[PDB]
Parts: sequence; structure tokens; C-alpha cells
Amino acid sequence: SKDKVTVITSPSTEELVSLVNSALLEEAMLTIFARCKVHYDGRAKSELGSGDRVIIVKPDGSFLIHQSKKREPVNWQPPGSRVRLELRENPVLVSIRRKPRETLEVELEEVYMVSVFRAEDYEELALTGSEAEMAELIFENPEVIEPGFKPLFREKAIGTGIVAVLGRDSDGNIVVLELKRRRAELHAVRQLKSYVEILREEYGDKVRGILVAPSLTSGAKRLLEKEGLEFRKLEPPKR
Amino acid sequence: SKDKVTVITSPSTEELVSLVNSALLEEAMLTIFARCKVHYDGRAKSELGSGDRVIIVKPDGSFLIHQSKKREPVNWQPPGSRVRLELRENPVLVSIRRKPRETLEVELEEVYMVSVFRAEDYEELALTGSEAEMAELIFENPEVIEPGFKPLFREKAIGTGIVAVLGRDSDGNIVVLELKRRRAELHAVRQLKSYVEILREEYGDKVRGILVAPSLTSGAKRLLEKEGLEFRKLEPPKR
DNA sequence: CGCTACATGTCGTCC
DNA sequence: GGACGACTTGTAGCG
Ligand SMILES: [Mg+2]
Ligand SMILES: [Mg+2]
Repeated sequence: SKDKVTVITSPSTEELVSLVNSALLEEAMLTIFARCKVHYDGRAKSELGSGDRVIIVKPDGSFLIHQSKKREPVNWQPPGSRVRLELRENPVLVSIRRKPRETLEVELEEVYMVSVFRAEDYEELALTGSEAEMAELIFENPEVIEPGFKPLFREKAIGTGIVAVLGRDSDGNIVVLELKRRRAELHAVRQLKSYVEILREEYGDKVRGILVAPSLTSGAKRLLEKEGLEFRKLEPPKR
Repeated sequence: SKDKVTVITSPSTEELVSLVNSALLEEAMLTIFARCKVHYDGRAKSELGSGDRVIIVKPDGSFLIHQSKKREPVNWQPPGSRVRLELRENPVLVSIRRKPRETLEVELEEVYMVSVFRAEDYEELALTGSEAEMAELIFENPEVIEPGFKPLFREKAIGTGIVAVLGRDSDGNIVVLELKRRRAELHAVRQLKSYVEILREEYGDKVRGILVAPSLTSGAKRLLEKEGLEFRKLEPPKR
């Protein structure tokens, strides 16, 4: 029980309970391969008929059921649920949460494998090419937006909404930027347009919105043009 | 290669290679508990240092690296990626994707366990309490909105944007509905306000927007009132 | 906790 | 294929 991994194929009920319960109390990762039915009631409600899936219960409460396809678990519960194995006509893995109140029930018809992974990880993801990274590049070197641009505020509350960057231009105007790290879609324009209508109300018609992004969709460009907003092409930088 | 599950703890290199290549070829699920490093370059860029993780490869090319916390894999590749094992100074799992170009590299420093799960699942999820379900309700029972409300279109392309439900009211006004399955946000009122604007362009002052959802955030309420749009509290049905 | 907006979002789905 | 919007979205950042 200090070995990183413990594994049992075609486990007996005793062995199942032993590992399942040990991992939950040991703050370790539980992985299971089983034919199962799944029952979810919570924010929404779902039923999943009998079939083979991979099941993961992380020490933080995260509960995953993965089918042989997609990138998303077919069913899940997010970090913070309380999980318990429950012996019934079949074993039943049960995830409970109270805000919001949600129940996830996994019923194990046949467990092919149960396993305990006592995983030691002190390390964190270091990612670049984000919106945050664009915002940094614009404050270090405002030249990328345009000559004379002076950035002032990052993630600024206005009365309704939060603007990514608020600044001033060489004509002394108020400028709003909305940044997108990938091709900007319609809703980016709605955001930007919303912010700009709001500030025009205090500061006048001279306020400029600019959408900053590596490209636009057609609809983006269309609404951006209909509304008299602007576009500066900027790629998110990779450190 | 017949049994539903194969497990080899502390595999050797030939064992590792043998199992991984069987997995991929057989359209089984590959599961590896391992100490690894992860290198990602693609839409964005990252480096994950040495640590214990659960790696999954699904037969449709989904590639997941899970740490012992949260619901999201720390690194991942969506379906369609092409996976393979390469023998470098360490064995290295490699995920390539074209359109967009992405590389995901998982360097296996030490593999505690490796497993192949030849998994059979023919059943899909059946979910209720969605936005679709709300819309079906409104079409079966429009009086849930208001008496003398006639629905016409669902998920209808307006000039710019797609409206959720479009119809008329008893007084000859045009009615846009924006539906939400949970408490509505600023995002929701911006959507509504956009649609209502684009439709006033044509049919004039005869357009009403109605935001339909179980509740509203403060800001969404604030903004709703300001631009003079309306609200019907409605919960999605669970059937 | 509630609000706001990003994400390597992923995923269905209308033209 | 490109555009567009939902999702049990999850997740961080702030107040
Ligand atoms: Mg923003
Ligand atoms: Mg909508």
C-alpha cells in the first residue's frame, strides 16, 4: 500500500471494496474498467444504458466516465463531490454534491479492472499564447496597436461588463480593446460593441472600439463595419 | 490479444511498445500510469514538468493527460489526432494533428502501468433538461410565454446571428426569444439586444426581446431593464 | 458565494 | 468547410 500502483483484473466483490475504499481514503486516483449503467440527476438529468467505459475518481472529488470516443467524459462530476461505493444488487459508485445538488450514479455490472494510482505531482502547466500574454505584449509595446497608443487599465470594470484594456490615443480619445487569442467571432464584436455603447454614454461619440485578434469571421467583420468599430491584426505571442 | 483487458505493471520497453501498438491497431483504449514530461505546440504552447499522471488514448484519436486534480486534463488533443510511440532517449508518445497544426509530446520517464481495454459500447447518452427541451416546450405550449403568442421559427438565421425562437405576439409585434437553461448572464442579454437590433432594422419598432430563463445575474438584470427588454422565468423541463 | 469572461475549450448543426 | 451558439460546460480572478 506504498506501491505507486495496485491493480486487479476481474476482482471479487471483496477486492473491489478493498481498493475502491482504500483509494478514496488514501487521497489517491481510482481507475476502473467496467460495463456499467450511469444515472445522473443534478443541474440536468440523464440516463446511459449498459456498456464498457473508463472510470476515474480523483482525490479532489472529480468523477469521470469516458466512452471509447470523444474528448469529453460522457458523464462527470466536478471537483468537490463526495464519492462512496455502495453495495446493492450490483456495486454502485455514487457521487454527491449539495450546491448545486447533484447525484451521479455508476452501476458496475462487471468490473474488468480496478486500480489505485498514488500519484506524486508537484508541477504545474506553464502555457503561453493566451489572451493574458497579448495583454502583456500590448502594455510593454503599445506600438503594436498603433502609434501613440497609451494603454492604461487592464480588465477594467465599467458599469456593466469588464473591458480587457482601456487606453487613450494620440488624439486624446478613449480607446477600448477587446482581445481574442484566436479568430474573433460574432460574440467578440458584441462584447466590444456593448462596452463601447456604455462608454459613449459618458464620454461621447469619439470613443473607439478596436477588436484585436489574428483574424475575423465574416459576420464579425460585417457587424464590426456596420457599427463603425476597428480591427488590428495581432497574433498571441509565444514566449 | 483476445481478453477485454491487458495490464502490465512496470513494463519493459518491448512490453510497452507491444501494448501501445496493439492498442492503436485494435481500436482499444490505451491507459498508462506514468511519470512523464509533456510538450505541447499548436494553437498555444506549454511545458509540463516531471510528475505522475494518467494518460489516455481513445481509438478516435483523443489524447488525454490527467493530473490528480480538476475535471480537465492538463494537456490533451481532441479527436482526429494521430498517435504513435517513438523511441528516443526515453519512449515518447506523440500526437500530430493537421488543420490546425498541433504536436503533443508525452515523454515517458517511468511507466508504472500500461493497459489495453478493448471496450464495447453501443449506447448513447439520453439527456433531458436542456435548452432544446425548453424550446420544444415553448412550441407545444406557447402560453408559457404569454397568452396569444405565436411561435414560428426555431434556431433561425437572422441577418447576422442565429435567433433561438422567433415569433409574433397578439398585438402584431415581432418577438425574439433568447433561451437559457440556467441563470442568465450578460452574455445572454448582449445576444438578445443584438438580435432585437438587427430585426428593428427591418420591421421597425414592432420588435420585442424576451429573455427566458430560470433567473438573472444582477448585471444581466441591470442591462435588461436599461435597453428595455423583458423576462419570463422558465425552468427547463426534465422528462 | 455570486459575477464576469477566457479556453489548446469541445461539440452539435445550420448554410 | 466556415460560422455560430450551447454546455451538467470548467476554470481563474475579483469583490
Ligand atoms: Mg474580454
Ligand atoms: Mg441563443
